Amino acid sequence: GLSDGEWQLVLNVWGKVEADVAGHGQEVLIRLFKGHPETLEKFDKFKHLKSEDEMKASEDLKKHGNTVLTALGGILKKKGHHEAELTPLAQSHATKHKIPVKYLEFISEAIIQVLQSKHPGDFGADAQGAMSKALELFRNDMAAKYKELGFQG
Ligand code: HEM
Repeated sequence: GLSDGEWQLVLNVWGKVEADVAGHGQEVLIRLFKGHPETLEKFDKFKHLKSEDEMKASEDLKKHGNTVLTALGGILKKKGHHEAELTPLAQSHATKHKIPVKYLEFISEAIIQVLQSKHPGDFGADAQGAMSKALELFRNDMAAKYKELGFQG
């Protein structure tokens, strides 16, 4: 997994995110969308946004983003022991939202791109690998539940 040190780099870069969840959330969504338009399609709720400007205006985009990052935040802090937490999430996304794991991959990227854009100073070579490792662990586990739930294999 992640060493204890790796988990500390992660918990650390994450306390930056917690001083502003809604704004970090909002920018990760914008980037994912601007970046994988198709992922945009998954949200009824947001298909109708046609420009960055539009995404940036959306109260509800900003709120969905808080929610996404509040939920990851809660997983991250279990530092690995996030079975109880990952479950509801893999259930909902596998079966209701129908999110492919590739998408999880896109978001991970979106998330890392925001931390680099915003915390270049706190998000060095080490914070970088800590973080991406924590996120592949998360995808990998998501992935696992899918397989079992009997999904995208
Ligand atoms: C770090 C990755 C993610 C986290 C922590 C996350 C978290 C959440 C949470 C907490 C909810 C609300 C509760 C629930 O339905 O279980 C939700 C809903 C949803 N998620 Fe995600 N999600 C992630 C990635 C994605 C991705 C990549 C997509 C698809 C592009 C996605 C699509 C959706 C949709 C369509 C909804 C329903 C929102 C609505 O329309 O009310 N999520 N997600």
